[PDB]
Amino acid sequence: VQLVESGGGVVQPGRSLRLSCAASGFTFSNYGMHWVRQAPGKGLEWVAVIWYDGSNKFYADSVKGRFTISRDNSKNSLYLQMNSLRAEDTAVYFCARAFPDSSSWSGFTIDYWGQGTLVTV
Amino acid sequence: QCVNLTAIHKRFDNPVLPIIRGWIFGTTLDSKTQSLLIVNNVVIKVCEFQFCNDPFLGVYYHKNNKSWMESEFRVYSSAITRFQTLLALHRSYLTP
Amino acid sequence: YELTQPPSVSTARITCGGNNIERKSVHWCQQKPGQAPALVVYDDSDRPSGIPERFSGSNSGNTATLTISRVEAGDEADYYCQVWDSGSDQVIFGGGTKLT
Ligand SMILES: *[C@@H]1O[C@H](CO[C@@H]2O[C@@H](C)[C@@H](O)[C@@H](O)[C@@H]2O)[C@@H](O[C@@H]2O[C@H](CO)[C@@H](O)[C@H](O)[C@H]2NC(C)=O)[C@H](O)[C@H]1NC(C)=O
Ligand SMILES: *[C@@H]1O[C@H](CO[C@@H]2O[C@@H](C)[C@@H](O)[C@@H](O)[C@@H]2O)[C@@H](O)[C@H](O)[C@H]1NC(C)=O
Repeated sequence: VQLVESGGGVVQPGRSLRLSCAASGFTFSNYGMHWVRQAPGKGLEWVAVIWYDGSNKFYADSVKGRFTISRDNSKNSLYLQMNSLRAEDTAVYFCARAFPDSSSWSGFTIDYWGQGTLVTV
Repeated sequence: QCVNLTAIHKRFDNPVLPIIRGWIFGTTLDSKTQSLLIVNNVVIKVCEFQFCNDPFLGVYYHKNNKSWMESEFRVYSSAITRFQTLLALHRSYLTP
Repeated sequence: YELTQPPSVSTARITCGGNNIERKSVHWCQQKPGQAPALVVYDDSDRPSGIPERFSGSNSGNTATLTISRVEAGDEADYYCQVWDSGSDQVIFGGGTKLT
């Protein structure tokens, strides 16, 4: 089980950036996926989760309406489209494999993390 | 608080008509009209409800405790010609 | 919903406070400097394969705890407390507790 992020880099405020994550070692289409970001000197902040079938997309309050999470099961890949980036969005972005949360109907925790890619705005 | 699901034929199809907890009755079934919500656990309300496309009550065992069942009221985001049934759905009823 | 946990801890015990946190499942992940986080504990006290029996925990009342017995220098990492908030469908993370 491995996850590889790419598509990071340096952008200016107001411009967009698309990130992607390649999944292998497991059946991608059977698991939900998360994006999590970590600003330098800060703790982990959750960005979004997508269900294995791509039917349900949930976002953190701070990115809702700007970021879009999507998956392509055929290509075993996860995408995150970030529009209208701001200086506050500077962080290392990770993709991760979801794991069922026993205290919720369809809640998730995070099992496998990728190495992450740095995005500077 | 809405979740896309589209009785359990795994395929799910629970259409609006002209294991079961209740029913939704109304017209447009959205915030523009008063709708009637009946749910057993009975709670009966008439409000300016904004219903989900796939309204249901999620059912799970709290931390896998078979003696302690809990549910998520995934019916509407806010608070008669058409109606639909509100089902009690275990996550395992929808997954492969 | 938010979690509250101390900046650092010198058996090491990392506390994670919340509002009736007992009703929520608490999960813990360990992040070493220069490395991605990894799951250590899930569903309060369960461990994934590869995690030493030294890692245990509990969840009661308004607090949850990650307990690490026989603490090693190799455990000097940032441990994060997280839950799923079914009220808003978000993953909630705490500040993160560093071990020394
Ligand atoms: C629930 O689904 C709606 C509708 O999305 C469509 O059906 C889905 C099953 C999937 O096939 C989507 O790709 C389809 O577009 C979601 O509402 C849409 O949200 C997107 C933003 O992600 C927006 O651009 C569309 O205009 C919205 N469409 C409508 C009719 O509102 C809704 O967000 C989904 N709910 C969750 C939690 O994911
Ligand atoms: C499983 O649940 C049992 C029942 O708990 C009580 O009833 C449930 C419905 C809730 O209202 C709860 O707050 C009540 O305390 C417990 O007695 C039992 O110890 C639990 N077992 C485990 C392993 O959690």
